[PDB]
Amino acid sequence: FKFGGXXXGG
Repeated sequence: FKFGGXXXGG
């Protein structure tokens, strides 16, 4: 996952 302030793990 990814959003405007980061993420990871898909």
